[PDB]
Order: sequence, then structure tokens, then C-alpha cells
Amino acid sequence: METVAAIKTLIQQLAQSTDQFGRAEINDALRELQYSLETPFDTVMRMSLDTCQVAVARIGSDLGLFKHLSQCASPQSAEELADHLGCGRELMSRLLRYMASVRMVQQTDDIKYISSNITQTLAVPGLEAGMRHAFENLWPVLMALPDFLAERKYPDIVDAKDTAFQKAFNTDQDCFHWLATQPTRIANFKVLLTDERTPNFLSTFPLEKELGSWSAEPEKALFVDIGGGMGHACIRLREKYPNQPGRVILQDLPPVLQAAQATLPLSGIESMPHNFHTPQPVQGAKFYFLRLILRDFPDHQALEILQNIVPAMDAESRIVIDDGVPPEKGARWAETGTDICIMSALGSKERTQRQWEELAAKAGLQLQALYQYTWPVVNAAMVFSLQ
Amino acid sequence: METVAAIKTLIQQLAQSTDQFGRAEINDALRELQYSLETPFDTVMRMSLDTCQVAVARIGSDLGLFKHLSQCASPQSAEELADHLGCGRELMSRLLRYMASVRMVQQTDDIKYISSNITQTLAVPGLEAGMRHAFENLWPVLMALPDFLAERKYPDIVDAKDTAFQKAFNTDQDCFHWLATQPTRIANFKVLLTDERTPNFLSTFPLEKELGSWSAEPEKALFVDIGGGMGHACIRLREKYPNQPGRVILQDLPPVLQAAQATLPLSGIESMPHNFHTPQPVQGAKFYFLRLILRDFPDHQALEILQNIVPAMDAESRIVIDDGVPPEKGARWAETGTDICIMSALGSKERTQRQWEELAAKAGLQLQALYQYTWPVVNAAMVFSLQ
Ligand SMILES: Nc1ncnc2c1ncn2[C@@H]1O[C@H](CSCC[C@H](N)C(=O)O)[C@@H](O)[C@H]1O
Ligand SMILES: Nc1ncnc2c1ncn2[C@@H]1O[C@H](CSCC[C@H](N)C(=O)O)[C@@H](O)[C@H]1O
Repeated sequence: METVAAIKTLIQQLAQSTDQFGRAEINDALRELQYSLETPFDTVMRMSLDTCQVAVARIGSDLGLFKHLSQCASPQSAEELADHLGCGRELMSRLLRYMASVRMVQQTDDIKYISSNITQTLAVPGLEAGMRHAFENLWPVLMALPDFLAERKYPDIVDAKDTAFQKAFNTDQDCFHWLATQPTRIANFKVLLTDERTPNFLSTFPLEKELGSWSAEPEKALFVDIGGGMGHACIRLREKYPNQPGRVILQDLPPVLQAAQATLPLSGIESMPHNFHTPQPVQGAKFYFLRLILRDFPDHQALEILQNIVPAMDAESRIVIDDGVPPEKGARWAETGTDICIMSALGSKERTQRQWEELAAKAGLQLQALYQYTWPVVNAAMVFSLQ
Repeated sequence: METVAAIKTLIQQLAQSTDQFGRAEINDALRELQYSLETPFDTVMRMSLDTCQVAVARIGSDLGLFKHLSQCASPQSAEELADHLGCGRELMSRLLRYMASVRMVQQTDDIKYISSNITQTLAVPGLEAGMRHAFENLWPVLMALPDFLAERKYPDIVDAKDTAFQKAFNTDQDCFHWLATQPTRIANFKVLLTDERTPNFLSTFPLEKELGSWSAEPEKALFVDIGGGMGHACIRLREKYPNQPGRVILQDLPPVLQAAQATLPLSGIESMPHNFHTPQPVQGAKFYFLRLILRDFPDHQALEILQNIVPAMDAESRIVIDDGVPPEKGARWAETGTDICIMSALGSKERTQRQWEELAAKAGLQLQALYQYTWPVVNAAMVFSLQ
């Protein structure tokens, strides 16, 4: 139809006219429009069939199809893709036809296949690891959730050792300890840490304003990245503020600190093994940074993590929580869906700004500023001080 | 934003101006636009989180939340819904917040919850049964598909007894025989048959033209509904052509024929137990009707079903296959996703128009006409004759 072509042309022009945050708003609008115009039959057909995307993406990941296709300079038929990757010709054909229908690849007028924007994404190892994480970990969790809540007469999940994860994987350990005994899952989790989300808090964080007259002399610590993974926040800090004095310390576990040495700058950033369930060793640091850490623990354990940092704070010291702050109403699917997943696997929760201040007050902390850096799904850096 | 409000209003006006087929075109365009304007990070987030909808819908079905909410004349807070349904107040709150974000319910400005169009859909027993089927029968099979194809070095699946279904449920039976030994699954499958798809082939089927000078005298059968479920095709046939003489026979298994007696007309439609893997008993009938039947069997078993009907055909007899006919290129997700699901659970396949004629030629049949009645996803009634 000419009308649907006019809609595509029109919405494309509007998307290119705004920024990434305007585009995120448009995508949520297209999603609500789809859900509001589907017939009752289409609704069930949509929920049933969108499950296939994760499973089919995993199949393509196991075959290296997205990586191989991202390096092809010419359209490929189904037969050669099946032969080069070692797959049955008929099986490959049906997979590609499905992928093309959900834009996982692109199909040409002569029934050949090229890469789409989703194909390039699935070839990036950090993002491909996120999709495999969804298939092999959270899917099973999610699938055990409804029968788990029925047997327990629908309780409020508040314990990391009593949630759907235990029934899903037939163990009594929590998700963190159980992961260490699984080598292939640890390997994938390591690749997953190499993906750097963008933008980061430094795009709106007024460092100099929050710094004040704090002095790095003699050799105080400027930035302590507690559970910092590959140290992306540390790296982006030295890049944006290379002249700012003060130590920049990446704290994590020895396994991931060893992996981070490959991509760390030769100087500027210290690697320091630390378990944040234990007292913080660095004293009087300006910023203690927690990005996507406290959302993986229930309120009683997230408080313990904060209670181990408080004894090491000066009056100039600030605890910075970089995490999602969903609104009290009108929350988007990207911040309510994660809330259900971490509840089922970790017994934790997403927290509104109010739930953050209530958790922080129990540690003796007080909110000083809140600097959002994503829209419409809110990721903010919350600056906390003593008193 | 004012911009996203203008898009919603504009597409709503265009949606109400066209028919159901035009709206299906618009929804598919909105989906392609969503997939093409999402950041690489959003793509992974979408596949991860859209999985929750099936799990969350199953939870709401287990609580009767969608049925209860569809009967409320005033907005309900999370606390009152939790108490009436026997659910934890905090657990209910997070569930409603997630449902609201995916339009599974609607949230009000004062944080209360009412029904949406999806809520009414999930309250219809036939559609709720379709969602429960996806959770308990489809989802597991899919979860087992990628590891199944890896162990077998990615073969072409052509056998109903050697697919992901066997690994998913740790049995050696095919899906049909294993289903009979499961009481709760049989009950849900029975409710699933009560949902009537719309429109049906009678919206474009030229009965009088295809009927010709066929005489019902002495007592020939006009319509034989082979595997007809609740007999919806039979009922809509007596309704649209009530004066057309001839017997209208609904054929299925004793379990579902007995369940269909509740909604069958008092007269007009005969119920006849029959197993379509056995020779057809009704002789010289005008139309032998197969709706969504041959889609569930591989080529070797689907042919036997046709080979059992051929011996009962006159020269005037016609076999009518009502099924999906996806195009050779550009197939929509609704007809490629089902192809992957029936491959994984039943070892069968969706068939293009030529693949249908190739299957019918092996039975001695010849395509006479093809009457589409859905767009853009093609469901057609294909009229076959002998020779
Ligand atoms: N007990 C513990 N002590 C210290 N670090 C831990 C820990 N348990 C988990 N972690 C670390 O916490 C990290 C969470 S992933 C978050 C990484 C970083 N905050 C970012 O967003 O870029 C993982 O890298 C993991 O190694
Ligand atoms: N071996 C068999 N013999 C006869 N009917 C069978 C059968 N195996 C399955 N069926 C029936 O075939 C139907 C498939 S779903 C049927 C939907 C219906 N024919 C429609 O037009 O929409 C079920 O009702 C099931 O009971």
C-alpha cells in the first residue's frame, strides 16, 4: 500500500530530526500503537511467536551466522550459508526466512540474505553475550516463576536464596555463588562485561561543581569504582578529565581484574582486589562509585554494601549510585521488565528515587543531587553524603 | 512529548479509516520501524524482556486477574487487587507496573489499574488457553531446540518422533500421543478449540459457483469437516447457506466431539467419530474440508491423510485445504514463526502454494481454485479435484 509507505517515510524523517532520546520515545510510541491496534487473535499470536527470536538468535550464534554474514560484501543465498557454516540446507532456509521476517537479517528480491542493523549487533561479542545470557540464564528462571509463585501462594520475594532461581536450576545456592561452579556461564559473563553502554553518567555529571574545593593532596582518591568490571567508568573518567588530580581505583574480584588488564590504560588506573561485602579499604575518597551494583541485591544486602563504605567517608566524601530510577507511574517496559527478571533470579528490585533515599537513610546517607543521563528510561547518578 | 502524541493520534485516525487488513498492514509497518530505529543495546534488551510477557500473562491467568479486572466498573489500586486475588501486595504492585508498561492493563494518573484491550482478550477463555499453550507446551520445546540442533549437527527435521519435543519433555512419543496422557494439558487444549478465528473462508468462498449442478439427492454429503474441532466451519456454513441441501458432517475424535455438543445446533450438523489416519467412510461427498490439519504433519504423514480420502471421491468431489499459504519471499513473522514452532514440536512445516500442489500431486489431486480470505498473512481455501 502507498499509505504504509508514507508512514515509513514520515516516521523515518522525524527520527533523523531528533536525538537518540527522541528516537527512544518514538519507538515506545510505535510499540504502544502496535499493542493498541492488534486484534485479540494477533495479541496471542504475538506473545507466542516473539519467544522464537531469542531461540533463533541463539541458533545463529551457535553457527557463527551473524559474525560470518557481517563480513560478507555481497548477498548470500541460503544454500551457501548452510554449507559454509555446516547446517542442513532446509533447516538453514527456514531459519533465514524467519530471521528476515523479524529483521534479524535482510532478504533481497532474489531470495538472498545480507546483514541488517540487528545482524551487526548480534556479531558484537559483548551484545551477543547479552542475548546468550537471556537464553541460558534468565529464560529458565522466568519459566519456573509462575509455578514457583503458585506453590508458595504468591509471596513477596525478598531473599536471594529463596526465589525462582533455586527451582529453575535445582540448587540451594544464590545466583552469584552458583555461577562460579559453571565454567561456560562464567566465560560468557566475562564477554558480557566488555560491552560498554552509552551514554554514561559523565555526559551530564557536573564533576567540577560536585568536586568543590576538595583537594587531592597529599594523594587522596578521586574515584573508587566499586565492582567496576572492565573499568569502563574509570577509563572514561581519565579521558574526559585528564588533568584532574587524584587516584582512580578500580575495585572488583581477582578473576575479572585479570581480564581487565588487556584493555586498561598502562597508567592512571589502579587495580585493587576487593569484595564489597567487606569494609572499604580506601579512606577519604571523593567519589565512591556504584554502577548497576545495588540493583542486584535485596534491601538487606544492598544496605550492608553501603554500610561497609560509610566508615571510610570524610565530610567531603560522596557515594554515587549509578542505577535505574524508574518513576512512580508511567514506567517503561525496559525498567519494569528488568524488575521482574532480577526478582526471579536475584530476589532484588528496581528502586524509585524514593526507595533509593529510604534505603540510603538506613545507612546514614542523604541525597544531595540527582543527574539523569538517559531518557525516557531513567538512568541517573545519585550523589549521597553523610548526615 | 508533543511529537509522540501527534504520531499516535495520526496513526489512530488512519487505522480507523481502513479495514482489518489495512490495520494489519499498518501494524507490520510499525514493527519494521521499531526494529530499524532501535539502538544495538535496545535490540538485546527487547529480545530479553519481551519474553516476560508470556510468563507474566500466565501468572495473571493463574490468579484470574484479567477476568476479574474486565468486570470492574471503576479503577482498582494494586492493594485491593492483591487482597481480592490472594497475592502479596508488593508482588502484585510490581506485576501491575510491568503489565501496564506493555499495555497488558492500563494505569491511571492516580496509580490505579483498569482493563485494556489486551485485558479483555486474556479474559476470553479460548484466547487465554492460547496463551497458556504457549507457556506450557511451546516455550519448553523452544528452550530445547538450540541445544537439540547442536547435538545432532543441525539436521533437517522431517519426523514428528525425532524433534526438540522429545528432548524438551523426555519422552519418545510424538506430540499427539504424549498429549493424551496429560489431563491438565488436554483440558486446556479443549478450551483452546472454542476460540473461532475470523474471518473464515466463507467470506470469499463462492459456494454456488464451485457447487455447480451438484445434486444432494438421494442423500449425499455436502460438507465433511475432517478434524473440525468445535465445528465452527459447519456452524457458519448452515448460517450463511441455510437452504442449500445436503448433509453437513463434523468429524473428529470422541473426546472433542462430545465437548462440541454444547455449542452445536440442535439439527443440521451430524457428529461422526473418525480418525483421519484411517480411510474416509463418507462416500461421494461434495466438499472434504481440512482446516489447519495438514499444517501439523510432515510430508509423509500429511500425504497418508490425503491418501485416505481419495478412495471416497467422485468426479464431482473436491478436497478443500484451508491453511496458511506463505509467499515464496517476504513472508511475515506470523507465518515464519509458526513454521519454526511446528518444526520444533511436530516436525511439520508451513507450505507455499507450490509445496501444497506438490504434496497433492502425490495423492492424485489437482489444484482447481484458490480463494484467499486473509491479508497480508495468507490463509486460503484451495480446491482440489481428482486426476
Ligand atoms: N562480592 C563482590 N565483590 C566485588 N565485586 C563483585 C562482587 N560480586 C560481583 N562483583 C562484580 O560486580 C560487577 C557487576 S557488573 C557491573 C560493572 C560496572 N559497575 C559497570 O556497570 O560497568 C561484576 O563485574 C562482578 O565482577
Ligand atoms: N487422528 C486424528 N483423527 C481425527 N481428528 C484428529 C486426530 N488427531 C487430531 N485430531 C483433531 O484435529 C483437530 C486439530 S485443531 C482443529 C481446528 C479446526 N479443525 C479448525 O478448523 O479450526 C483437533 O480438534 C483434534 O481433536
